[PDB]
Amino acid sequence: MSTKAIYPGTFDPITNGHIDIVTRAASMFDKVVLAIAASPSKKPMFSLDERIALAEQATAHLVNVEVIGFSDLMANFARAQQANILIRGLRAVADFEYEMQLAHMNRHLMPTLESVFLMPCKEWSFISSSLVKEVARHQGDVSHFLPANVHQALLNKLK
Amino acid sequence: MSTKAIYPGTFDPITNGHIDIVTRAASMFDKVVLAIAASPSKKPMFSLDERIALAEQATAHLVNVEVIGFSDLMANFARAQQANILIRGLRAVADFEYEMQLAHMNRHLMPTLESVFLMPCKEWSFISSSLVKEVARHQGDVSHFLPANVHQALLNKLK
Repeated sequence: MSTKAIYPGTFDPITNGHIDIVTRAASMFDKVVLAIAASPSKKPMFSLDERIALAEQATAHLVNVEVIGFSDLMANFARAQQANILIRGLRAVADFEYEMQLAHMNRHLMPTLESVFLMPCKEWSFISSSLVKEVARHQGDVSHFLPANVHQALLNKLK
Repeated sequence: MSTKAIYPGTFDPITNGHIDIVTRAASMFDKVVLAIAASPSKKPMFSLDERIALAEQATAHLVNVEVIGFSDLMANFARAQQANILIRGLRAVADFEYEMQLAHMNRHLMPTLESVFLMPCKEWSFISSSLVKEVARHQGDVSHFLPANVHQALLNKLK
């Protein structure tokens, strides 16, 4: 009943793994905002506008998904968006501790916000989006891991 | 716009941690079945009928939650119940690998079934049916961890 979720991340760039997560989120909640962090601590390969553009194209086929940049705490953005659900992808064990921490902090910041964890398809279990960049930087075939539009934009960035 | 989840487990017995998980599940999905495994491999302290009774009482305040026994694979029961969502409590990093395995198997058995992972409230982050029972078996105060009705039943089982 009127479920609204945010799916925050850097999405530098968005990968088939992300698409899978947001697709499955969009299948179980009424609305999903794919929230792109504006000022990440790490210098991203793509600008906020570029990242939004690529994500938009890659998720245009999802009716109930909307891309939006944000610069605040993901907890504050969720409050502004009147989201009661926070989507987090769970790839590996190492990340689990951090994700527990973040959920407990987010509970502290906004107790009505519910963190929800999804695992990726086996296909995308071992892709990193930093391993994808790194492989691409040193001239490898990453076509299987990215949406066509994203792959093109990445090829251009390495010239 | 329609969501039906199962939350499978042995629930021998149901704890505050379980109640917390199913409560949060019930807040974000239209219907939630608290599915109690009939014949766990291990011999449970309480019978299926007892485990149903205690869980019923302890979830009677949740309108859209229904307790049901099952004896098949959780993936088949989900198919029977027309569940598209499977709730898993994800407390320990140790259990994460197993949970990843299970979701991959459950995706094999029923591809339309979406595994969803929730982390407990900090308060219940360290409790298990097993450690509660063990403490209680050697005469310790477990009142904080169990619904009153469950606590009473457990005291009687050990006296």
